[PDB]
Amino acid sequence: EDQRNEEKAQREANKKIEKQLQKDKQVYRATHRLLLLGADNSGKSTIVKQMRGIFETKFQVDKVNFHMFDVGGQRDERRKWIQCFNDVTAIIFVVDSSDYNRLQEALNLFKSIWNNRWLRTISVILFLNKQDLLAEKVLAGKSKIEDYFPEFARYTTPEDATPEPGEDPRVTRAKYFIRDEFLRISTASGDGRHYCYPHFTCAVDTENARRIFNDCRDIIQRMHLRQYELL
Amino acid sequence: QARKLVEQLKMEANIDRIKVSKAAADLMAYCEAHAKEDPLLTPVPASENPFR
Amino acid sequence: GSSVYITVELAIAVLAILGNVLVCWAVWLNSNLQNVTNYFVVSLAAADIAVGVLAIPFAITISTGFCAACHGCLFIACFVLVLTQSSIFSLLAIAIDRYIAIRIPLRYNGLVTGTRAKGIIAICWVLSFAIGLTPMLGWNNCGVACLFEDVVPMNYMVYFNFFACVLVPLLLMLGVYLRIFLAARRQLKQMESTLQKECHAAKSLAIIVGLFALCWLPLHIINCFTFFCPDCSHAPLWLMYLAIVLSHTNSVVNPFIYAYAIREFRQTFRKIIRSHVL
Amino acid sequence: QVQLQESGGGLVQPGGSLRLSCAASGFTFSNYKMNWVRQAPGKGLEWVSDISQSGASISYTGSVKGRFTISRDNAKNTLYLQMNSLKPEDTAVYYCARCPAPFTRDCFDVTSTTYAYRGQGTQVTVSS
Amino acid sequence: DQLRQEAEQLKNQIRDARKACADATLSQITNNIDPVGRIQMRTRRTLRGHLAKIYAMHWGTDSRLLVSASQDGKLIIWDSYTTNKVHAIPLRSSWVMTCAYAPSGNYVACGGLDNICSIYNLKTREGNVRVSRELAGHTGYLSCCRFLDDNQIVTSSGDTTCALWDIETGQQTTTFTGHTGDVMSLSLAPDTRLFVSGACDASAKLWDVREGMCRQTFTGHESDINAICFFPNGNAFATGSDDATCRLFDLRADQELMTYSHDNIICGITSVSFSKSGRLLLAGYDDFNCNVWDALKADRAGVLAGHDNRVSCLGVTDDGMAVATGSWDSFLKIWN
Ligand SMILES: Nc1ncnc2c1ncn2[C@@H]1O[C@H](CO)[C@@H](O)[C@H]1O
Repeated sequence: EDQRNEEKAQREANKKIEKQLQKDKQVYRATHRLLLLGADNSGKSTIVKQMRGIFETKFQVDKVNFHMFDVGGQRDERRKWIQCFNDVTAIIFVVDSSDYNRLQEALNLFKSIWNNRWLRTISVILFLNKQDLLAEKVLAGKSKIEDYFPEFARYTTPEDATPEPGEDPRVTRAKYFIRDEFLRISTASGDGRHYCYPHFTCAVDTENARRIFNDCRDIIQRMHLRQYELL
Repeated sequence: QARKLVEQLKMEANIDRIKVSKAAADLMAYCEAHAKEDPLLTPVPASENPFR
Repeated sequence: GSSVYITVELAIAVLAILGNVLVCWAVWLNSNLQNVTNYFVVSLAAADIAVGVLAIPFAITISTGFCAACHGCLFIACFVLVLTQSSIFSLLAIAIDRYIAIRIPLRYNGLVTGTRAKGIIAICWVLSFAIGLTPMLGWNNCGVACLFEDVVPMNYMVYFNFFACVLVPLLLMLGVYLRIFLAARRQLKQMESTLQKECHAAKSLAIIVGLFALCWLPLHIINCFTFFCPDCSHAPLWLMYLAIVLSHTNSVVNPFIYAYAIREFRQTFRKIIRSHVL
Repeated sequence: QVQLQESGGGLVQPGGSLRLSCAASGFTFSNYKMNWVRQAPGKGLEWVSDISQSGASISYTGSVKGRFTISRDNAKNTLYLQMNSLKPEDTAVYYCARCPAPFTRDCFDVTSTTYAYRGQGTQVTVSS
Repeated sequence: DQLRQEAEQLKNQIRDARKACADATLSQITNNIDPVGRIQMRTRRTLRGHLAKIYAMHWGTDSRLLVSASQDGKLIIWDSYTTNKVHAIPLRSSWVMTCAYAPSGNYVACGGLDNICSIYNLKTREGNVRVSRELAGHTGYLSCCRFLDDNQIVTSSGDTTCALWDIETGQQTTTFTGHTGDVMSLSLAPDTRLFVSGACDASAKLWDVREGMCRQTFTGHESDINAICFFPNGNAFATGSDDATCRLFDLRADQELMTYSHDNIICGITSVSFSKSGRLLLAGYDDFNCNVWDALKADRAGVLAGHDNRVSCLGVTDDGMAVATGSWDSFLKIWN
């Protein structure tokens, strides 16, 4: 034979590769991956101050690693490369609440993402951004939301609302109508495999990291409980 | 604008063609000829099969 | 004048093995069932198979009361104790794993590794061996017949085995599953009727503790009663038989409450029989 | 092979009525979700309405709710859109779009002059 | 606006010419052939070591080695005969969609959402595998790049365009334009003189690498095309689309020959490959199953079950002795 050296070298190389792969697996499993979505001019690039598949980001809260991605160098069509994110911890959706013209487009995109086959088991963190601008528009009172959403004329603020102190009833009503517009689609189906976590954000906010942390913790806990059939 | 598309269609149309009967006959002849040299179609002895 | 004891334990052993091997088979076949979460389930199934295959015949021998040497039949008693404690410690390990998963959801993956799970299982088995084999060293009651109660000190049983391998694990399981229920109901109250679903979760969590307690309490209660009340009448023989079979029924009930509860396990079980029975 | 040709459209006075048709061929009509989209001058594509495979579920944008109706016929492979009380802001080219895949409920078909399962479009003008 | 009438007239003329050329049907002409039988392929090897879904794989010309890519950002070179990890290359970007193996066995390539087909040298003098050349210039995601020789690599991107590169200078040499949707796959001819592509517009095109202009276009599908393969004799090809159907097209006849579909299948096809003799067609579906089709009779010869998640890639060796299938469950299986 005199050819046992080949097998010895191959086995040694495989052993070294596996030794490295073990650490690789540890690191890969210790980290959570998030997908960042949203239309242009929405604060998507500045939701998280970052002071800690094209655009990457890394941040830590309570020594828990996170990884966020932004596919911002593709064409408008997204029905193919979206499938490559079917195993992310959560999807972060950023929507400009003060753009009544693009609100319908944002809603349609959200509905498509929610109802997609390969994304049927992903929870969405919904960041409703530009609240100061929405409040300014509502207070100015030159453009009526009922022009684009006729049902707004018969909508009343929810009893469970928690208006921030000093916020006008008009602005609170408009804000919660916008939130309920997404929540209706979110609850319209899903079978309990995923949920939405609406939030009210501002351009000068800095708490977004903690909010994402809490939402991810809740998502994972619910996943485990459903696995054990508790929920 | 659409002139490129029109020229492409014209060039594509200006091409020879063969009968579908002849095409299928050629495909069948190739398949029949290369029949005994296809391990997946006709199995092979375990002696000559490296199990991979 | 005849013993139905033997036939009942033959049935129990057959049921345990044929039904615990199924869990291992399902884990082997399915690829998405191979996880550190199922490591502990497979360890518990292996312990149940071991007890059902060894302790039950050993219990039969210890009951027959055949003639043998003192310092003998202690091996059988201690092999029964070890194989029984292995399952209890595996259950406690499963409970601890579930508690960790539900209390630190974010760091669970980084905390529970395959090597750490293997170490945990090894520690469980080593502790089971140490506790079970203790009487052979310096606490045996041979200062004959294989009969158990004459070989194994009942004082040792009551003082050590119960209070350190049934009570403490039982209380830990109670606390763990109470915290799990609290977390589940808090998460359900977040608009995840509430009363129906909350009650369903409560019932599901309490089929575990209830079945464990039913299987394992009566025998130790009898042991404690005998130890602390020697003057009063000793328990009937048939009661001891019933308590023993109840204790051994844990090995057969475990797969239905730990493996059959998972949807993936349920799906894989159907495929196995539907394919290999036909 | 896949083709969508839209009929109807033209000139009309404010508050009038109109009907559009979109005859399709090259695919199994009954297995797909159909939509109507429009592009007003100087603006991007905007989704108007859609209908399900069986015609059970229907959706309209807020701007046109109560005035437009979308109808579907599977025995003839025709898609309709009845436009009523149409306002001057409805001037645009109305395309007839099919969703990319069958037996699903989700679509990404407002791409900038890129979607391949969208028709040529028919002009609709409302004015004096 | 007048050009639309001319385009419609040309399309009608082409359709009429094809209808005239349609003398008979392949199903009719192959009616009297004895059926292939029943294929009972069984798994021979299982390759473990990937952490995430496997997106692509490719066989070496030696019929023993192969490469694969996964979402964790690793390329692994396998030795199928004796399961062993020859190499494990960590990629800069973890979103990789394709892999390639050079015919000479000296280089491998991969790319993805980074819009680059990177090239790695497997025969470095130092002994450590490192990236050699990075190709930039594509706008959309990179869905396929396949080696032509040690210096030329063909590429397809999601921006509706293919390209021919010069690895030495890293400069595009030819650009193939005309597709309306994202190009999803391509297949080289054995004579390495042409290649076909399939895009997200239910159409496929025949290209001439030396010239750089489309020669023919084929349209018989209803939805996007995900896979494409070339017949062994280089006179036909097969495709798989989202309409749960595969079709066979002939270059010389310029039409689809036969359609492989079953009413029980409503899932898209993710991969297609041909056996060495060209008689069996192997297709992967989203239902975690791969079917084997009698390419001459459109009869299901057999099935390849035993994958948990969606099956994503397929391959048959140059010597045609085995079939490799990867899937989203992160396992590769070799079938006799
Ligand atoms: N007092 C006892 N009499 C008989 N068997 C016993 C007794 N205590 C324990 N065992 C056996 O040992 C196991 C655990 O100690 C029990 O499940 C039973 O099989």
